[PDB]
Amino acid sequence: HPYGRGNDPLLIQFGAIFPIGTKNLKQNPAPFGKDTRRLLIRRGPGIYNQVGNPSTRSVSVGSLGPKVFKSEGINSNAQRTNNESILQASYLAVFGRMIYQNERIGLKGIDNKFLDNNLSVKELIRSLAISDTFRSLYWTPLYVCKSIEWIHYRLLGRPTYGRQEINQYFNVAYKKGFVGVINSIIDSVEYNECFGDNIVPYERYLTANSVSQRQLKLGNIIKSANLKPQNIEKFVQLGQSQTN
Amino acid sequence: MQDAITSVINAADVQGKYLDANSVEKLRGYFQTGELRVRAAATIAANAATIIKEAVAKSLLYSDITRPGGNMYTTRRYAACIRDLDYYLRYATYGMLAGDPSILDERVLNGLKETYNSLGVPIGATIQAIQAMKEVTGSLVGSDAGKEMGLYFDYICSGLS
Amino acid sequence: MQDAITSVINAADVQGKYLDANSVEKLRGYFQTGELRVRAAATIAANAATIIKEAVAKSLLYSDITRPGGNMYTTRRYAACIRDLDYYLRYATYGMLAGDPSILDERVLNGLKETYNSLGVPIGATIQAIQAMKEVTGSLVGSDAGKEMGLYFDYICSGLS
Amino acid sequence: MQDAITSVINAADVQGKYLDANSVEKLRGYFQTGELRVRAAATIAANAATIIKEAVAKSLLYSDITRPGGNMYTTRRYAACIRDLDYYLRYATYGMLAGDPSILDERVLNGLKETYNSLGVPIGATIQAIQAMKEVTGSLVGSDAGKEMGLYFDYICSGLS
Amino acid sequence: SIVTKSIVNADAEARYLSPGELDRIKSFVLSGQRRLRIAQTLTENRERIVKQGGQQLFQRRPDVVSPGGNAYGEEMTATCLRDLDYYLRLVTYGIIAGDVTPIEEIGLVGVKEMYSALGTPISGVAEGIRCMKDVACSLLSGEDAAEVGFYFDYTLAAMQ
Amino acid sequence: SIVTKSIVNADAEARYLSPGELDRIKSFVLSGQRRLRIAQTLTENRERIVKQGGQQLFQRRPDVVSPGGNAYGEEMTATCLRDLDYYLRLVTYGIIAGDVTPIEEIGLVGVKEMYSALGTPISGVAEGIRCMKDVACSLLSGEDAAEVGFYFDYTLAAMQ
Amino acid sequence: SIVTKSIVNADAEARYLSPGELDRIKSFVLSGQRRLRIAQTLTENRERIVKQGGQQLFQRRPDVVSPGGNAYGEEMTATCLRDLDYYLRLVTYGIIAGDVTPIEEIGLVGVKEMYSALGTPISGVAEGIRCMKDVACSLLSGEDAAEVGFYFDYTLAAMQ
Amino acid sequence: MLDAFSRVVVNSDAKAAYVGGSDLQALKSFIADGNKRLDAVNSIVSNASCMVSDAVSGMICENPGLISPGGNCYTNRRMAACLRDGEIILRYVSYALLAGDASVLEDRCLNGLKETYIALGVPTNSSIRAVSIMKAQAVAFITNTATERKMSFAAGDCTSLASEVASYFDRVGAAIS
Amino acid sequence: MQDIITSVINQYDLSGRYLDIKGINQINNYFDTGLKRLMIAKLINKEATNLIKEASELLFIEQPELLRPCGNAFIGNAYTTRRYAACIRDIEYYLRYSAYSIIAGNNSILDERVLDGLKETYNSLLVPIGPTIRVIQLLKEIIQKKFSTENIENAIIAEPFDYLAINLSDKNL
Ligand SMILES: C=CC1=C(C)[C@@H](Cc2[nH]c(/C=C3N=C(/C=C4\NC(=O)[C@H](C)[C@H]4CC)C(C)=C\3CCC(=O)O)c(CCC(=O)O)c2C)NC1=O
Ligand SMILES: C=CC1=C(C)[C@@H](Cc2[nH]c(/C=C3N=C(/C=C4\NC(=O)[C@H](C)[C@H]4CC)C(C)=C\3CCC(=O)O)c(CCC(=O)O)c2C)NC1=O
Ligand SMILES: C=CC1=C(C)[C@@H](Cc2[nH]c(/C=C3N=C(/C=C4\NC(=O)[C@H](C)[C@H]4CC)C(C)=C\3CCC(=O)O)c(CCC(=O)O)c2C)NC1=O
Ligand SMILES: CCC1=C(C)/C(=C/C2=NC(=C\c3[nH]c(/C=C4\NC(=O)[C@H](C)[C@H]4CC)c(C)c3CCC(=O)O)/C(CCC(=O)O)=C2C)NC1=O
Ligand SMILES: CCC1=C(C)/C(=C/C2=NC(=C\c3[nH]c(/C=C4\NC(=O)[C@H](C)[C@H]4CC)c(C)c3CCC(=O)O)/C(CCC(=O)O)=C2C)NC1=O
Ligand SMILES: CCC1=C(C)/C(=C/C2=NC(=C\c3[nH]c(/C=C4\NC(=O)[C@H](C)[C@H]4CC)c(C)c3CCC(=O)O)/C(CCC(=O)O)=C2C)NC1=O
Ligand SMILES: CCC1=C(C)/C(=C/C2=NC(=C\c3[nH]c(/C=C4\NC(=O)[C@H](C)[C@H]4CC)c(C)c3CCC(=O)O)/C(CCC(=O)O)=C2C)NC1=O
Ligand SMILES: CCC1=C(C)/C(=C/C2=NC(=C\c3[nH]c(/C=C4\NC(=O)[C@H](C)[C@H]4CC)c(C)c3CCC(=O)O)/C(CCC(=O)O)=C2C)NC1=O
Repeated sequence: HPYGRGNDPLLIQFGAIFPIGTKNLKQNPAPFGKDTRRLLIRRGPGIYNQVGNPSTRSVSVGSLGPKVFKSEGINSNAQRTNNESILQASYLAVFGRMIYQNERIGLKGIDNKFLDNNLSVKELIRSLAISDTFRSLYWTPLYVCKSIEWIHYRLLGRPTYGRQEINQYFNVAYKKGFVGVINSIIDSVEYNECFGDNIVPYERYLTANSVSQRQLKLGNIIKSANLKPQNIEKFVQLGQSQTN
Repeated sequence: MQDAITSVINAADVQGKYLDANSVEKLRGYFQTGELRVRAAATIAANAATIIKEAVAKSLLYSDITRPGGNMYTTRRYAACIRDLDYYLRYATYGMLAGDPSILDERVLNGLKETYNSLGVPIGATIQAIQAMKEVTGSLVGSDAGKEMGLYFDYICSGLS
Repeated sequence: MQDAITSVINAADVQGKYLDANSVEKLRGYFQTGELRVRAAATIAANAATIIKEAVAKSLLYSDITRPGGNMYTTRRYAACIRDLDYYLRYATYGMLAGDPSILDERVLNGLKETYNSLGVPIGATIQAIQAMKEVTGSLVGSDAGKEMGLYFDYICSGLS
Repeated sequence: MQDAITSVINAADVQGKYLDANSVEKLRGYFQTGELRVRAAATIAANAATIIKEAVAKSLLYSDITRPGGNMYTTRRYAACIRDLDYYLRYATYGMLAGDPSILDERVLNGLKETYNSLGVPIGATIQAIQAMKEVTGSLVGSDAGKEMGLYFDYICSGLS
Repeated sequence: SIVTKSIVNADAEARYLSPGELDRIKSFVLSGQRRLRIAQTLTENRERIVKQGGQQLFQRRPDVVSPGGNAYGEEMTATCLRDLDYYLRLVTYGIIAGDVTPIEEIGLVGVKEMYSALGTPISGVAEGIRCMKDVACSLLSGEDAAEVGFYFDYTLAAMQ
Repeated sequence: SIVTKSIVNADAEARYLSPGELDRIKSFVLSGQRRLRIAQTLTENRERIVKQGGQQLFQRRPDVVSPGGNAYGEEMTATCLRDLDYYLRLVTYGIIAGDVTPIEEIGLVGVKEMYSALGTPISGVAEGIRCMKDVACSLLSGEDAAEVGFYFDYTLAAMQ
Repeated sequence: SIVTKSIVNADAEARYLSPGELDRIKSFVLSGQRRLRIAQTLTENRERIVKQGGQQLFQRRPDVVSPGGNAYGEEMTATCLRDLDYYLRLVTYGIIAGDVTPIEEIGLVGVKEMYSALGTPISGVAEGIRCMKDVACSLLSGEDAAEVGFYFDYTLAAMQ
Repeated sequence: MLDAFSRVVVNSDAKAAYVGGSDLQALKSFIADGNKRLDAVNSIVSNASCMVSDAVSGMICENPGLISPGGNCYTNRRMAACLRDGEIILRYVSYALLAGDASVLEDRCLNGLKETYIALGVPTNSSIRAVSIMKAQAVAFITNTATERKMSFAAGDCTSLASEVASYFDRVGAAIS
Repeated sequence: MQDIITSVINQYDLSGRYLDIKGINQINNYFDTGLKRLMIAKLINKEATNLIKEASELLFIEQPELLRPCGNAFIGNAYTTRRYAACIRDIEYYLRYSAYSIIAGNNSILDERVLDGLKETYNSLLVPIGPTIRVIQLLKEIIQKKFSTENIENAIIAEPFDYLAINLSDKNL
């Protein structure tokens, strides 16, 4: 991160985990200029990276990325048969997990209106993100710039690029507050080009530490079988007789 | 994620090779045990709540970690830990169906020790709860499926330790 | 990013100074070579695809890295690496027009070695492909513009090594 | 550092308890495998140089990392990396004798990823060299001791990734 | 793989596999044996398939081997036959996986970029794949040839 | 700088500079000499420009130097003339850069916040800048004064 | 060479070089540097120029490489590409000399007699030169390509 | 004929009132969602010729008695009349989709179509099915479900307009039944 | 540190190739200015005290607030004799290290032994960074007044001080 090394969260399913801090003391500030762009790694094939193919927003990764949930309603009568299930997916996009039952009763008004086909996916994601449950979990307990970085990662599938993008959202929090930041992200151009009013947000970009963590692992990195191509000995071919 | 079939195909494709006799050996091995795997996965989906309840009851239900001042003392923490155990059981079932623990590496173990260390969650008690869950699960699914499931349970415990 | 003019103005402004004779010296130096820089940038924009094609053909096209087991074996990896080479050429052209490699530091080299190390991309082969691209580019733009472009090519290679 | 005996005694002492039947179970388990552990440690001390040589030869000896531009190109870097592999083997042997990976946490893994990232050492190649060393070591010490040693080899690889 | 894709599509929704997905996995593991048989037949007749496909391609597209064409000369023709062998191998992988994930993840993602950077006409590769499809389906039964051409058709569609 | 802005606008799209952008860079480097001459003239006549602009401001806005006004007293008047000198220097920077990037990045971003925190009326600063614009354009030719006031007008628009 | 031709044309008249001829020699020695740069670019991209010109020729004139054509077979095609390389080298000579004296004294005087004695169609050579001209002008700037095609056009006119 | 804007007026004028905020936000969204409707109708005009051939040949592919000698789509003259009628129905459904209201579909197309069929001997059963295949094609083309051809668009949800055309098609079906 | 020859040789070792005519021309460029670089070094060693006295006087004439009380902001300026001596010591530091850099033909000694960590030290001590660069380019002008018409020596002198000024600066633009 342009700020200290402790401003990078762990990219896990449901998070808000910042391991660097008072208890760890593993802290590395570095001089990052105002103009600077982080090298992000696309969750999918390299070439759909959006930095040299800005036109590849809206375009599917395929089996190399996460699954994308869309409320299509394409039946020969155009009925929606996944209302129950797009709603479950949004809770994971916003919260990462299923909130407790006593927590969810305050959000039943939002959920009932979506299951009746009266809310878009974008307005559902907005209603969950500006709630008292999301605020008490990810706004109030956190450093203001750590919270912006985490929230920016849940709604847009990537961390921020640099200081220009972070002093920007940081100024909206200075004047407007928690709701000003959630609205300015969702109403961005990157949101509406990637998700529209139809698609649940999914993970799009990662960091070197995140990829190094997922890959570079035993069970994921092949036990040297690309090399080690086993072939027949020549002295064994010279003494072989017929096959059948 | 990659299952046994995906792993064999990848090992063959990373050398420009066609699937030879050893690949056929591994593929037949997976295809013979697939039906047992489906049976075990169904049975585990049937009894997840009871498995978690019994593992918690035998492992940490009456210990001191649940008393005032314990890790899982308040109701928030109790609910959070039972949700964690549900995660572990579901992902072990996925790994058993796939015949490959790569999903555990990608979706579970990546950054888990660091999260638990930042939160203060005791790792030894978690590993012991997973071990108790392994007992009940092998119990319920029988010997062969229990060994299959215990493979991935021990994989999670080794990745956590 | 800051070009030669921005750097001179910054050096003068960081001391509360007016632009004196040395600043005029540097500014005249940049203004004299600007037209050659524009010519070279136009010619490079004209022939980017052929430059990348010829550099790849002379550097790593028939080596073992393109065979099974190599980094850029599959079609995904081949396309990704040619896109990387296009990035390097475009940013070297930006740096040559600006007369200042700060854009390379801010937009290219920042965290590139770490990304390549996490992915497993061989650094030596990348540096050699950039060196081959330097040959073709200097070839196409002539001696003076080729030295100018090679300055930033070597800057990228040093930042990558 | 704490071995299996120290860990059992600590778990019993942190509760004001005397060593009960479960502690006796674990202690007997360690005492039964101690002699195999000593045999394996002796055999590994006998053949450390050959193990490292064979692992390097099978893992990264002819790859592009040893060529110009690679990390371990110069003689300084080659010597430094073989010294690193010697460290890993010696500490894995310590952990196998102790029956507890806490020495690896205290003396090896603490701040290792950060040092490698600051130096630019590729982590994937290191993990693959450790995996190749695991093969040779299990080969030389037989199945049971090889599984014991591979436990701590995989512990180091997980702590490094 | 069908199992892998079912698992990811169920994983995104945070649910176990429904009985439909399990039904389909069951049907797949039951058909795995004839899948391996078909992969056998296609695998071990590779020389004739590549040769006869190369012929039909060179008779349908004489420009690629004409003087100066991309595959002009001994080495370039050998390289083109190498590419056809690559794609036949990928088709066998896809047949055993039960889905085009192996074919698409290896050899289809970014194929246009690669072949444009190499100077090769992608339509010639599509013609070669179609010729290999006819040659390979000639050696199978009716239902087997139908199921095997199912993947050649996907490879052709992705390679337009 | 025009070169910098062209480079970033081409960088976002992942393309080289088109011939239009190169044409414009060429035209800029060709006019750099008269740009330096105009910057010379404005630079080395700074004392008269600041003095006569301060007069026109204080005659147009007597309240700011009236008893109690923001620039009331010797020190406050000196500080206001200091600010006018700051903005004249920034205008010379912008003239040599060929674009308002130097003026806007230094002295325009967040100027309202600063002057509100200081208690200074921003309209008075705008009046001072307009007076300095008239004084400075009086010393230039027709086309030179037109091109030089081009930046004073931008500074006034940003300072509304 | 321009200097040589000016000297001979002044020598026949038994006079020194007038100020016009000296003016033109001066302008030539002043442009010699970009002449060398252009010769560089054309010189060291010879392989692509000859290859792509040979392609455009063989696609425009399939008869010369058809069965029995003058350039029919491996050796004859190699010899034709050799001739194209000869003419590209002569064009570089002419570019550095500033005049078509090198091109015309080597390769143009008596070219019809030679190619008629060899049995080669001169129109095919003209087509090859035109194709090489397009390929080579594609790699230059506007004014540079204009000045470079200036010599290809002369070589084509002499080779009608 | 009417459109979506006129039908609230035919109602607002019946109550002798003006057009306040109450009965407007529905129309306000309609104008705001005008882009998706124009993206919606164009996908049917692009594939209108393939839709009738896939519909009418599928009708015979499920019913071979229409071309038995004596059948309704038997001879060469009657096949042209049926292929004409299918495209007329598709044209009026596209009118109603562009209008946002089924007024133009009722009076100019469906008002007197039942009587003309019964008197002509046109089999309603086979005619009713001919519209439902076109409905299945239209809901696939509107929600980009066409498995044979895909189009380019901005991403999002289009069920609203897709459901508007599904309700129009069996409105056609109910009138000729 | 690395001189110009060492850095060229390191650039060629990075790709594992022998020296060609381009790098040899680069080395010849240094070998042909080496003697006048040594002349500049000897001049600097002959006039160091006077050059720094002149630079300090010219700095304090136009920044008179550097000699007055810090203001409540506990700024480290040249207020008392202690701070004054420390500042003159720093000026001698800058002169010495840019003389080294002129002799080496390179700026790597500068960023390894001067620039790395400089701004952290000055920020912790609250030392002014604007006037600090001001005095550096004052020193540059004073040195350049000895070799004026010989333009090549002018650029050779301008190199190190201008590197220091552009690297101690912040990037407002
Ligand atoms: C404005 C709206 C409008 C329409 C809907 C049509 C309705 C319509 N169809 C037909 C006439 C016809 N319509 C059919 C159609 C069919 N027989 C079947 O079993 C199929 C269900 C169906 C084909 C898909 C046939 C076959 C005739 C001709 C009858 C005959 O000559 O045998 C006629 C008589 C005129 C003629 O002979 O062409 C009319 C008015 N015309 C209109 O102007
Ligand atoms: C001989 C037997 C025979 C058949 C059974 C039918 C086959 C057929 N195809 C479709 C179904 C369809 N037909 C089309 C039409 C087209 N698809 C395109 O992309 C093109 C643009 C256009 C024709 C060129 C479409 C879009 C569908 C919907 C499903 C799909 O996307 O393919 C349906 C409708 C399904 C239903 O009844 O609900 C039927 C019955 N045709 C026959 O001939
Ligand atoms: C005559 C020319 C002409 C058109 C065809 C439309 C073309 C068109 N459609 C959309 C824009 C859009 N079009 C769609 C529609 C769809 N997206 C899908 O995923 C489905 C395939 C389909 C559902 C029917 C959506 C969802 C948007 C973006 C959201 C919106 O516009 O409200 C836009 C972008 C402007 C905007 O945001 O409104 C334009 C120009 N407009 C025109 O001027
Ligand atoms: C603007 C500066 C910048 C660069 C350069 C950059 C590189 C970059 N290269 C990548 C991958 C890659 N890069 C390569 C490159 C190579 N393989 C080789 O063998 C060659 C030596 C080399 C090409 C010369 C390959 C093969 C991948 C794919 C890795 C994979 O799919 O696993 C990825 C992962 C993203 C993705 O493709 O999904 C990034 C982010 N990002 C940036 O922001
Ligand atoms: C809620 C707790 C909290 C704080 C305090 C906070 C500070 C913070 N201060 C910033 C910048 C800054 N902060 C200052 C402050 C100062 N300069 C000085 O000389 C003074 C000593 C000091 C004021 C007393 C300046 C000048 C910048 C701008 C840095 C720059 O533009 O490069 C930035 C960069 C964001 C941006 O402006 O784009 C953050 C995030 N963030 C937080 O979440
Ligand atoms: C899919 C893989 C995966 C896992 C496993 C995961 C765990 C995870 N466990 C958490 C908390 C927790 N986890 C526990 C668990 C335990 N307490 C004990 O004493 C036991 C030993 C143990 C249960 C066996 C508790 C009590 C908390 C709450 C911490 C707190 O409220 O401070 C949190 C903090 C989020 C929150 O609850 O707000 C995460 C993200 N995340 C993941 O993505
Ligand atoms: C597994 C997926 C996969 C594919 C497909 C692949 C293709 C691939 N094709 C190549 C070349 C080539 N491919 C062709 C092919 C053709 N010429 C024609 O006219 C025809 C249209 C076509 C044959 C059907 C030719 C001529 C070359 C050599 C081009 C050159 O060197 O100039 C090369 C460079 C040299 C090499 O083979 O290593 C690669 C990497 N790599 C992959 O990993
Ligand atoms: C409180 C202890 C203390 C003292 C006294 C002190 C003095 C001091 N006197 C200075 C200069 C000076 N001081 C003087 C003069 C004089 N000085 C005298 O004590 C005489 C009354 C007089 C000579 C008759 C002059 C003329 C300069 C200018 C320096 C020069 O250009 O040589 C300077 C250099 C900066 C400046 O010009 O202000 C300091 C730091 N610093 C301290 O920390």
